[PDB]
Amino acid sequence: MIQRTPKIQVYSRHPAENGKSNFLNCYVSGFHPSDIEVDLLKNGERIEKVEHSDLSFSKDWSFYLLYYTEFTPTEKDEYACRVNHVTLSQPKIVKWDRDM
Amino acid sequence: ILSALVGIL
Amino acid sequence: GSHSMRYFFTSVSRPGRGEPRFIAVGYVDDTQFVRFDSDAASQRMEPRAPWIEQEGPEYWDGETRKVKAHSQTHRVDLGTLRGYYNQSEAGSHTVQRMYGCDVGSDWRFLRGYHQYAYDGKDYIALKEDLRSWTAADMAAQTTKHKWEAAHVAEQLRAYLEGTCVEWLRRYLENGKETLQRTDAPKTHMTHHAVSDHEATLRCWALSFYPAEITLTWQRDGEDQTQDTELVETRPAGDGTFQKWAAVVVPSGQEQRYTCHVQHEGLPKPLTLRWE
Repeated sequence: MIQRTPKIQVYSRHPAENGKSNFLNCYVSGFHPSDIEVDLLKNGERIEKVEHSDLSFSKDWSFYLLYYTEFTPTEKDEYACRVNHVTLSQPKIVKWDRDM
Repeated sequence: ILSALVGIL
Repeated sequence: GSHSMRYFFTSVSRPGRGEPRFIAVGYVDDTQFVRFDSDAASQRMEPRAPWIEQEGPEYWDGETRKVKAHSQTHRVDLGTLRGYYNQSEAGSHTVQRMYGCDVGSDWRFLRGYHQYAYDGKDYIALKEDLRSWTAADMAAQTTKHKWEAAHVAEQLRAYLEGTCVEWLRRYLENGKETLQRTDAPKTHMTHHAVSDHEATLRCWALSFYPAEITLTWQRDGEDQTQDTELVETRPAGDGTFQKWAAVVVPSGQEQRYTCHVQHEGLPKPLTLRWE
């Protein structure tokens, strides 16, 4: 059966300013089937309050979902997005970079 | 609004 | 500007662990306004945008009733296809349905759609003339003969050219300040030193709506398509989108590159240059 690997993008909703409320996002897209494991990490630990958009898809049927949590970027804190799906041998982790 | 008719395959 | 209304349906079989999961969402252009989750507690169609919240209870009871019916259809389809392809009841399969309409800048019907996919592959779809069908494989042809025989296309035509366009117009009107707005992108560039004789120039477009946008790089007015790093337009989470295009620039050559941003929210295209 068809299997498409998810593309991953980790970014904040607004430009990151230390000490200011923002949203940390992880957008997964182009994957199939829909079962997918997405976690947002803070210094390596899984963040608990993570919400996500309603499952939807693109013209080519591949799925896309938006995972997000409210957060306050600090100069010391590191964040990332760990994703797992049937097309990945091991969890895929993408780090947040204030420049991407 | 939704289509009122959703026939089955 | 032309507009469109669309409904997306995803149904996933969970063998040995309950009823299949059914997710339905509705959109007007790039703004979601309704949703339904079979695993959600409410079991009702729910609003996902401001302008739809003011619809009375009649609307919500009506759409809930009809969305539940859609759910039931995809619950039977999963079993039908499972048999059309002689598949085990153990495997997890996915069926997707998408239907909607587009109107021109004059808000008049332009085209209608009603497509269906199985496990990621096209299965059957209504052709542009809204009278004939495109059957993917052999299984798909059985459904095509049955929809032909039942005169399914004719009924979809009535919906796609009538109700669909009419409610799209109503929605566009009730949500003017939103749906009929045009948010220009906020732009900027970043400069990162790759090594000694190069640097990455990234062009940003932020907080823009609708999603459609064209972001390109040029060197001496020449298109750098093949040398441009261009990401998939992502959602900000607040209804706006974001995107970027980057290129690698040899030392002392920042002057040669221009970033061009084309978006409906711009009074005129933008030409950015690192300087």
